[PDB]
Amino acid sequence: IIGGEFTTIENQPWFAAIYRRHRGGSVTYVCGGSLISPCWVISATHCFIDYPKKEDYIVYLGRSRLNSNTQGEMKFEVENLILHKDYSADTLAHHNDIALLKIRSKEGRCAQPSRTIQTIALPSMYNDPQFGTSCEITGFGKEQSTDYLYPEQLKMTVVKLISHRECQQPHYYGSEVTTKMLCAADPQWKTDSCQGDSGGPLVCSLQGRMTLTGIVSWGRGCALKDKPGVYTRVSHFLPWIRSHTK
Repeated sequence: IIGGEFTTIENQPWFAAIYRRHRGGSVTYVCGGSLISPCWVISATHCFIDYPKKEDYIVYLGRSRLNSNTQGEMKFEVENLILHKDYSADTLAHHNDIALLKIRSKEGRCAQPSRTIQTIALPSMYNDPQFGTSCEITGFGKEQSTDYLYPEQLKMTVVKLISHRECQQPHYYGSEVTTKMLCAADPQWKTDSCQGDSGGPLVCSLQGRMTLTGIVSWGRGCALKDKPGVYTRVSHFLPWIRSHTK
């Protein structure tokens, strides 16, 4: 997250921190995700496509920090890693950048709600906030494009939803952006998602309910003028989510 503010997991208790274990056994951060039901985390396919094997991954819930443990955190293996069969990648503009991880602990259990672990509601079909609405994004991604390290402390920021018509302008993203994607950015371009934020939540309050409107997907650099963050438009994938979570 470029700009924005530090946070703890209490302020985004559905945030899932996804890591991968290497041959060698080193564990490194991969991507963010969101808990949509006790057994299911939603994320982005591009996070996983290079390494599509479920044994490779570990999911934490209730975790506020990247490389240290948070009190009360839960650790999960990935029982099933479901990638969207219509995924594709452009130079960068991934289509259908959505993935599902069925989580279960070593003791064969799913998530147990607590002060630090909660689910996020899905939107109703094709029901998004109007353009200009302020929404929030959360992640452990870079704080500056030039950074080598990821922040040790979770971050969040606010971005405003951009209309498809605005985002499809050639000086924005042209044909790279589809109606199944959502653009969001700061009016000053001063804050944004960045590398390592992929798969994480874009959350909007829609009719008084906190809602998983988007999933961090792609962008041309970070916090650059005319170059918004791009998000998988969750309200366009409900049948896919519903079939695959059974």
